[PDB]
Amino acid sequence: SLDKQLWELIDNFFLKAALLICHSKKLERELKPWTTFDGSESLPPLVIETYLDLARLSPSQQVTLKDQDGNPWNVCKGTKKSEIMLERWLIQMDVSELYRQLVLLFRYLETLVGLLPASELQARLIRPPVKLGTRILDGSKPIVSKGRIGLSKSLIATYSNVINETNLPAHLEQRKITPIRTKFGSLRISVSYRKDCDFHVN
Repeated sequence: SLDKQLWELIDNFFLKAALLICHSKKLERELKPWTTFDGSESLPPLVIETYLDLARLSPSQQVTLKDQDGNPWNVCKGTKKSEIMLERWLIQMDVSELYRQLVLLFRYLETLVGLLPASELQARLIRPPVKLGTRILDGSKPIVSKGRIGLSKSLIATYSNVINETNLPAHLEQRKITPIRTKFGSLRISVSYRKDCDFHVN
């Protein structure tokens, strides 16, 4: 009984959360794993990739990235690469009260989305060639990606990787929301993102 309200709150949040993240930078096909969810299978982990789409570049156009010192680094030329990964989100599962925990979580997530470096790139792209895109993925599946610039490619060679608890290379950063404690497990949202997004096309 209760157990069905709880699951519906949960599944609805996943849906709202994914919608927020995507609308900030068809979707129905990709949301099928969470829109067609019953108890009969686990609620799959929800993966969101945010990238810089390079489809519309001509062969002579160079992508550069400026570092925090405002110095340029080459990234790629024309159509060699299809996209540059910028963020990867993961939303996963391990009363009126769980309802309130999710309202709080949602507003917090609205604020966090607006603060990331890719939002600063979005701002500059839509101030009144290349666009931002997102893609939702079922994260219990591996995926290969032939000819894009992955999150793993640091582009700025001044970064020096050191041992740390997030296990990320130094050009990347990670944020995690406090988990929401629930009887079915913990609701955990995290995002890994490229620190620098001051990209230029010439």
